[PDB]
Amino acid sequence: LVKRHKITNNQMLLMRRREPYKPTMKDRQEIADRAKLEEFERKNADGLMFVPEKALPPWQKSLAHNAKALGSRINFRGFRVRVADGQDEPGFPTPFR
Amino acid sequence: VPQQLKAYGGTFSRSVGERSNHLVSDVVLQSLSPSSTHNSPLLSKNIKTKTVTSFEDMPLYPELRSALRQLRITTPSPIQQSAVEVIMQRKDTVVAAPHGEGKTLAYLLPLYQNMIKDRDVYKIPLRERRPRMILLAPTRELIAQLHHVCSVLGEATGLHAISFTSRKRANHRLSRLLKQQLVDVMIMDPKIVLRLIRARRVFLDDLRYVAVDEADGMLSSQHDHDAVHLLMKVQKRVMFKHLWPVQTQTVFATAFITRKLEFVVGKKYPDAVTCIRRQRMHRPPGTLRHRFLPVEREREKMDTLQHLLKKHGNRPREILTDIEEEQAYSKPHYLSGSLEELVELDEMKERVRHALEGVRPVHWGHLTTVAAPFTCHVPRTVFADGKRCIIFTRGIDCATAVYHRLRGCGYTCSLLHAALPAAVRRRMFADFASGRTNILCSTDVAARGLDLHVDFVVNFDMPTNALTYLSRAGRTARQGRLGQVYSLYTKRQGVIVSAVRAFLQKQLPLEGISNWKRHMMEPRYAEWRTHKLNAIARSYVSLITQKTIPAHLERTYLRHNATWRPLFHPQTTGVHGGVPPRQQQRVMDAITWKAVCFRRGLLARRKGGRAKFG
Amino acid sequence: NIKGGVGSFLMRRAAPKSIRQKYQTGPQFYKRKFFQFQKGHHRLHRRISGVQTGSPTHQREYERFHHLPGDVRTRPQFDFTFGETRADRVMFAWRKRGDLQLYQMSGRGETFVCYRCGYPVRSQLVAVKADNWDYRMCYRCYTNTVHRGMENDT
RNA sequence: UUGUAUUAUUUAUAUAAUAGGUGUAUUAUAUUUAAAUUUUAAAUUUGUUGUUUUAUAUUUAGAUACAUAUUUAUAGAUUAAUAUAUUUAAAUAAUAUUUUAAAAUUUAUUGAACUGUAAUGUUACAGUUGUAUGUACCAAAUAAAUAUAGUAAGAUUAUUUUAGUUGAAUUAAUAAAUAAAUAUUUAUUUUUCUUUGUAAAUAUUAUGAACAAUUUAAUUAACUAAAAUGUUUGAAUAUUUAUUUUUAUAUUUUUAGUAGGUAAAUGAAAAGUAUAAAUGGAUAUAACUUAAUAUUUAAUAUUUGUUUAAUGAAAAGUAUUUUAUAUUGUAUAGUAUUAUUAUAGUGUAUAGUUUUUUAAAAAUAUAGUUAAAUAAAGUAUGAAUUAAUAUCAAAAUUUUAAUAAAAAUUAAAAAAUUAAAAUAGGGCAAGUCCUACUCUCCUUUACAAAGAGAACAUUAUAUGUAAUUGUAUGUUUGAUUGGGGCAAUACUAUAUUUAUUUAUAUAGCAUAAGAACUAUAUUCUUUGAAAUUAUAAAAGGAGCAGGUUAACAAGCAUGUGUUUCAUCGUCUCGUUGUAAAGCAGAUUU
Ligand SMILES: Nc1ncnc2c1ncn2[C@@H]1O[C@H](COP(=O)(O)OP(=O)(O)O)[C@@H](O)[C@H]1O
Ligand SMILES: [Mg+2]
Ligand SMILES: [Zn+2]
Repeated sequence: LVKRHKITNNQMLLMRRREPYKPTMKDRQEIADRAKLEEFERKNADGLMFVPEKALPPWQKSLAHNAKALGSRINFRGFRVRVADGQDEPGFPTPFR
Repeated sequence: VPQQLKAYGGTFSRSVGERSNHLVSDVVLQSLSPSSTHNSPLLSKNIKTKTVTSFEDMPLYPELRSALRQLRITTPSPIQQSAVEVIMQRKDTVVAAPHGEGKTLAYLLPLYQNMIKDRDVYKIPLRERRPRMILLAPTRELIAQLHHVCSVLGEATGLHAISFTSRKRANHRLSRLLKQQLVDVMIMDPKIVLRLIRARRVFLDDLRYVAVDEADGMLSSQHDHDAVHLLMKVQKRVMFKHLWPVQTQTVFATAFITRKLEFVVGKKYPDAVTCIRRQRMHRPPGTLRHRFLPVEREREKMDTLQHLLKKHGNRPREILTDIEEEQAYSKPHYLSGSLEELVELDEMKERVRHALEGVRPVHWGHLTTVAAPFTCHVPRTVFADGKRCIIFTRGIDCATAVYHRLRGCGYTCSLLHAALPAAVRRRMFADFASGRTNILCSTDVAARGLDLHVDFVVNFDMPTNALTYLSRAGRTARQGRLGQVYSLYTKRQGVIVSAVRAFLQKQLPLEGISNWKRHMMEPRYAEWRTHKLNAIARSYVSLITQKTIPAHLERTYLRHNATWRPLFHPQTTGVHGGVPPRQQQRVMDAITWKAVCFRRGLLARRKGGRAKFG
Repeated sequence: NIKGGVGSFLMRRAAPKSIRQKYQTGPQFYKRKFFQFQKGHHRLHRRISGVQTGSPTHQREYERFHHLPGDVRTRPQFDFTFGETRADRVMFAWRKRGDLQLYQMSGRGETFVCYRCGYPVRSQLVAVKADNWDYRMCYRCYTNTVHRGMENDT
């Protein structure tokens, strides 16, 4: 059904849209998409930070830890396991790289 | 007895947004009608159709003008007219053209102009592993063709372009190439480009141009979305702020525009211009003839193929002895000839080329030209009487089977499919291109954007979708060269062949077609409603104009010939005949009362005036 | 036999069989293929309606269609009410605007087909071409033709 | 019943003086100062209707997702696996899930008094079925059952409300920020003149357009009042060129007062939740599926008992034969009736063996040209279909979304009785024609699959296999289970070759023990040609759909001869139109 509303004057009777100052559905989608794109670009303004092992999502953290388990128990620098699930290479130099 | 009132007996299609809602994008085309374009995320925003009708009007460097003079290009195709302006304006662009309007030049020449501008005016330096332009193409043959078309431009303009494919030591060879020669353009598969990026053999620091030659396949799952991932990496690079501002632009050349391509481009590059001519989009050229040959059984297909080859002049070598048969099966038999010999059988040379290739003037809006010589990495070094042919099969096994069968029969054939080793594949393609073999048995490998001289295309297995069929058809019907496509079909492809035949007969686009009879028969409720409204209006017009009816019949005539009567629940028409069950309930109540009375009377008559007693 | 399958809805795109029909460049002489009616109508005919606000002694019938522009706002040249009741029921006739002449009848409405729009039209205003009643024309296209100046060229 | 066994629970429509006139009296509808307003509801219809269906009325019957978790009390993850476990919570609870209705099918059983055969009214044969039919719906009948009730439909009980968007979303299928819409619950005080509905969790989500054109541009409202909207002069008249006459104010929606929580959809009792016990409205509410009752049709149809010429069984009735007149028993059928109507076996011929109103007419049924009888109203009795409906819809005109007594304008429509089908009501998207597809049906060489059987192994009944056959039966036009791209020999380096830049190989790598969870960095452990046919095969009344403004047409005929289509020509000749605004068949209700 249509959401009826308590009126405060005949202007509300003549009114069709409850919020005239609000963009229509298509303009809302356009504005939301533009805002999300701008926020994403602002987030990505800096390079892709190479987060450590402990900061990876739950489905990569344990795999990386198991891959590098032996090196953790036997400590010697220069040991890196070339896992597959790690973060993808960005392609350009970054401040964190 | 069961029901005596129906509005629409058949059932409508579940599809809502389009005719082919259920089909995947990479199997069906997308309707380009404005009604669909309105909801489309790409075709609605920006579409460029105005044209500049001369390269002289186009701002081009003398180097580019000399390059196109060498290529023999003198008049711009409408696609080039529409696309050069926007690519020079440096906007992400989607060029569409019906398989042979010059998309390669359309998206290459402006990009080379921009690269020259960057190198000279802006003086952007050239680094070792940071190329200016990345060009993407699916097949190795297309990669080589693009490498040739880019090498001519590079030799003309001082730029450098490389290309790489699968080899023995792929990693070593590619790394050696990168170490040795710094490059401006790299034509390579997106998979290899991603390999290089992940192994940080190449960098996007100085990359400014991305070009895709087959956007449909590249952005579809048919190629693993490698191009999509590469483009997302490019977008990340553009977003990156600490490096010098590079407004990387993407060009997508696509003979088809599908749901996948349009959605990807619309949702990633919102400010993407589109260059399409809906009137000639998704249709074969006008200089292409079609012949759909039915076969009683799959066995007759080989005989039909032999008949077609003999008719077009690829006569076999008659075998009459065991040694001859053995050598025919074992060793290849290349053809030989020369231009002078063919003539007996450089304006004069160009005229001979026109006559041999069937070139005819290309009739555009208000100007005409003649198709330029093909752009392939293997020139036609050998000429033979027989007409060039290409036979597309269902798969690798069918391709090799047809190849061996023709060789045994006596024809000279080449084979092309992925499973062949690198050397054999190169040799086969080189043979066919140079003309030492006038018949090429292949699969869809060669159907994706190859500029090669083929007089006709045989489909040894009729395609089930418009995409592959139209690509194979366009392989032969170039700018203005005459082309012919035969298609050997069976009972299985009846629906698709009938649909394509009707569409080609009345010259309307193959926007949605399939091999499923239910899909091609059942309408979509709103479309059926529109057609029914038009039909009712036409019937009303005919009744008004021709017939005159009395007052006591006006009501019935208008009800049954001039009124639009909407269905009850189109989603359940297959169950309730498109009529309310309540009205159906009343109708069946009355009819059942009448039928019960009639049955009682009939029983009385048959038993002697009394049913129980008789 | 290899029996295929193709829906009529697919072929309906090419229903027009001429430039005039496909691209509506000229008057549609009972050969219009595609019609655009209102979203709620069921009888599928255009309506050129009038309004009455009093008896004939205060509002003449031709004044009913006074909300529409064109010749209808001018007093008709010929009135056929006082004398007799013509069989066709035409009660008013306007001055010939070229070879076209406009008539108004005292009936609920005659559902004719106009050769310019091509749509069935139900109204009392009918424009006839060079006195030939076989070619009727609705008031909308009559007014448009007069405005464009194509009175003698339709 | 050694507690009306106990405890709770439920419960009937037999029954009837009710009033002698508040509104009008030339026609529009409750509130009496006269006017104005007024002329169904629910579901269906997503092209939102004028489509579709239901409702006579009274009373009653009638449908289930737990709106809430107080001390004993203690709750991780994680790998394919081994294993690893640096490292923050919590109210352990389950049982449910509208309602009516599928052509149903399944199990078990009966029926040959009807009907259809064979036998000579009776006997025998019956639902993988006997001979069109098998006891007044033949996909029979009886008994049991709640099938994917879903991708049929309908119904669905609680007024006075207190917060966001009203046409978006749409990419199948390898390393890509994000579906949106609606609803429910919930979250964030970031600075700039003003203003601004962003986000999360959760539930659901086919209401469905074909062309052309253009485009990197175009049914809602608290009351009172207020209130701003709305027929001549580039001609005419005239004579042989001259005349004529070419702003306002005001009327219906830019406001207050008063009511009154707040910006609209999750019922209310302190009286069995009893200590309460003589004056508790505990008024706490389903317009259409149930049951009963009262009406309309209805002053109705129907009924109407003044005249008789003639069977002696039995199945069949059981209607109280007072004592009807060896043992046992005498009268009063069937079709739902005291009905169309003799049940006839035998058998006989003069028993008068005894219930059919009414004072006309229409209509209806019977009854000396050519190829006149019978059935009335009225007295009396008294059904049935039907029934949303206000005391009702004269008529015309005009119009609105399909008949539109729906709307508006205009106009003027008396009451009763009889007759008359003119309109509406009384099931109907149908008829013909052309195309297309499918079904039924036929056939066999392929597919599945029966059952049955032959043969085989082991020693007249079986077990184990079963390639034949049947083809009863079910199928037999969605091929992306494809194609492409990936090709050990990383790294640094060298050499040769090259279809005018490909191709190929190789030199370098052992070993090393004190600082204690550890630092984006590396392409090295080794795939280079699957020489199609799966998909059972095929032929020509009914069903669905389209078109009816057909289909075809750089043609036709056998290189040549020839315009297309049509206007009702002519005995080859030729006029006219046309190049589509042209040409098949149909054009009926
Ligand atoms: N203005 C032009 N004039 C003549 N030929 C052209 C022109 N533009 C491109 N071509 C030629 O026409 C052929 C097809 O060009 P191509 O770009 O490969 O087709 P596609 O657009 O499908 O990729 C090629 O031989 C090409 O050289
Ligand atoms: Mg191309
Ligand atoms: Zn018109």
